[PDB]
Order: sequence, then structure tokens, then C-alpha cells
Amino acid sequence: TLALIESAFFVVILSALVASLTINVLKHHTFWGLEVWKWCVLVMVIFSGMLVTNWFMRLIVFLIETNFLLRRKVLYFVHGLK
Repeated sequence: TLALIESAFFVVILSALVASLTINVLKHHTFWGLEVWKWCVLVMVIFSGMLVTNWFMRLIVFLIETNFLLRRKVLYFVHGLK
């Protein structure tokens, strides 16, 4: 629910950033001494970075599961510090 809304917002921000990069019309507008596309890309960076951190944590957990090492202490440390 709430997580899905955040993911959708991050996807929308990424799409807007891609459109701004592809279309120079938005670049003509600037605010706070910086281009509007810069701020949009920054916000999309924050959101997509949260999403990428979650995805990378999941991928690291999966790789550790498939990894040959199976030390109990290492698994507990990873679970605690994820």
C-alpha cells in the first residue's frame, strides 16, 4: 500500500527525469538559481536511491543465500545490520 505508492512516485520521478533529459524544452525553465530539470533529477535521485538501496539489500541477501559460505555468525550479523 504505502510502499507501492512510494514505488509509483519514484517511477514517475524517473520517467519525468528521463523526459527532461530527452526534451530540452523543460531545461529552459530554472528556479532557485538552478535549472528545474536539475531539481527534478535530484528528487528522482533521492527516491530511486531509496528504491535501489532496498533492491540492493534484497539482492545481497539473495546472493549470500546462494553463496557457499554458511557461517551462522555471518548470517546473524547480516540479518542484524541489513
